[PDB]
Amino acid sequence: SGFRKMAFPSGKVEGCMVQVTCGTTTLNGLWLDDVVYCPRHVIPNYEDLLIRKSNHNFLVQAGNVQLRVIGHSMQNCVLKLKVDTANPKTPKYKFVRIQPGQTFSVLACYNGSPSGVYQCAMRPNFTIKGSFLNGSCGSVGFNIDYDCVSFCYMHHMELPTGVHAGTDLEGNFYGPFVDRQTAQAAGTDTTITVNVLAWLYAAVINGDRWFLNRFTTTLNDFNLVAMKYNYEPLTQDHVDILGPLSAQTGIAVLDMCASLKELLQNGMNGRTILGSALLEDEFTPFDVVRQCSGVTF
Amino acid sequence: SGFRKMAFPSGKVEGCMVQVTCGTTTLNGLWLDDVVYCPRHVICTSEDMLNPNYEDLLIRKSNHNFLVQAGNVQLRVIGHSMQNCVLKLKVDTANPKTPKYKFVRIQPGQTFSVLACYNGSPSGVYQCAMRPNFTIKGSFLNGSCGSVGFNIDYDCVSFCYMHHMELPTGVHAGTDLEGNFYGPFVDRQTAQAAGTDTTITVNVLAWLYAAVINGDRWFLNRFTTTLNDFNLVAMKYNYEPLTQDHVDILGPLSAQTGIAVLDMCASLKELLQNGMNGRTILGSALLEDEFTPFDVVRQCSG
Ligand SMILES: O=C1N(c2cncc3ccc(F)cc23)CC[C@]12COc1ccc(Cl)cc12
Ligand SMILES: O=C1N(c2cncc3ccc(F)cc23)CC[C@]12COc1ccc(Cl)cc12
Ligand SMILES: [Cl-]
Repeated sequence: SGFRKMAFPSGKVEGCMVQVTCGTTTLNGLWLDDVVYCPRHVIPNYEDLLIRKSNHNFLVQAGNVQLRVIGHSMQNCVLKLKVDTANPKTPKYKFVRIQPGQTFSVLACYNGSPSGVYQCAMRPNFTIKGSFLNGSCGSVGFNIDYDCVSFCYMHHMELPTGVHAGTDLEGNFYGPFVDRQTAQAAGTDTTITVNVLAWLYAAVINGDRWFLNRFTTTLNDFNLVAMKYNYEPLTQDHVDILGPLSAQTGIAVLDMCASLKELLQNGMNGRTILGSALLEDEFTPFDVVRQCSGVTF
Repeated sequence: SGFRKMAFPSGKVEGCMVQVTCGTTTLNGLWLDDVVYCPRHVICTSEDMLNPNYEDLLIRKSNHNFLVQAGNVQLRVIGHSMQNCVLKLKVDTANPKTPKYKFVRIQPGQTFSVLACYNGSPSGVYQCAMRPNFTIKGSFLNGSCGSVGFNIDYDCVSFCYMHHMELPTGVHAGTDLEGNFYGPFVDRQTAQAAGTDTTITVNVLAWLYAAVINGDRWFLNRFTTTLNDFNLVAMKYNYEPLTQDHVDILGPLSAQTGIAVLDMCASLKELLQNGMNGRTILGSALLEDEFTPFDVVRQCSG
């Protein structure tokens, strides 16, 4: 029993974190095989700024060992520093681009040293509600499937509302953001509906049923309600994905939608669900199944 | 900016997790140097659990009855001893991945990271607090026994908790790494229950200071309170008493934000009376009590 915001074990990623210094800027790098990946803002016309740099300008430190940079190239908003030594701790890995609503673990780092790990979600507005200070750039987001680390995020900046923006590991930004000091803002955010439903199923599995009702709804009627409360539309794919949780608890997906509609129109009336007075949207259907079954890595 | 429930990076602990099997029971062990630490109830059957005589059950076992697996390698048990509710299995190989470590016993209100494990394999990491009633609100299934709680301030791992059992309300009970239980619990299947729980007042105040540091002041008021008037009100909402130690501990956060501890206590009193009126504090509609004054200073900007 119990339901916590749980991150993946971070050890496979900890063994990849390095410190990257160029001039007065120090940030984090990800060392995989013989390449260190980091935000290109560590060095704007980035091609013009990069051509003026030599390999020895990039100081890379892995623990108490200085790695030697033997090459450098830019891919979108990520800088790839070729080093002479392959990381002996390189895990089995892939670079994957995630979709809004998907969750991942963040290993927050400062000076190439990991300080904490937390779980978060890519918001529908492409920002992440992270916890980062100056020096955290280059910190990464990931998931683990069996023994393979799927790197999905690299931290680049903080927006004026305190939320965060970054790229995939191929340097493509999530969201309409750019890596430069200019007027940028997070767009209006929405709630991840499929994730709220997954969390309601987790609450039922853990013994909370007060919000259940005898009613059902249609996808069309539910989506009219979701639009009114700034909730993302629910698709037939989302309904299909919630199939296993619907079969386990005996509550059809549109039956849980009628519970959610009632919660949106009436509130919680002083009650809580899994220790929360707000509807939680940062657990996917897969996260719920994984935590309620104890999958290991 | 931002404020998350943050766990310590788990790698140093992942390299210590092993699987311990005795008869039909399999659970997790912590391998440090040449010793594997695990709950002593690994020697029990489900029947034995009502009134187990651990000394009598242990004397009947030999070293080869304990199967210890570290990854795909079987370790050899060369000795065994019991210390309180923990079993210490001496092995013939020291863990080459043993980090710098200490065993620390924590007090209620302290936080720690839990590396939840099944069959000696880590499945996830989350942040917990030792509740005032000595239980933890964890997330554990059958097979999670032997999973550990820890803190990693600097490069040293301080092991503070080892998971032993789930109580009927879904909360969890365990020991320090010397095998002493937190609270009045026993590693027996007798009728046991968590006592009435209370809110960790010093942690709620720390979290209100975190909200002020992050730019939120809506909840502040023009009032102050004596410590005794604060405690008389707070006890009516099942909040733990605030002591002069707690007031002293909140000194640095008070100096940084310019809000006196007793002035923040007055704001807490008003929040308990009024509720949040549709507002949130650091993305939460409830008053959060699982961040210590030390956690706030560590995570927040100076
Ligand atoms: O947002 C930024 N940074 C921060 C990142 N994460 C949390 C931060 C928290 C506070 C802070 F002051 C800065 C933070 C540091 C660099 C910087 C400042 O200006 C930039 C412009 C463009 C780009 Cl790509 C990056 C940045
Ligand atoms: O609570 C217990 N266990 C569980 C632990 N953590 C989450 C569990 C979740 C579910 C579950 F069914 C068991 C869990 C497994 C062993 C067991 C069953 O009875 C006991 C009595 C005394 C002691 Cl010391 C231990 C136990
Ligand atoms: Cl303590």
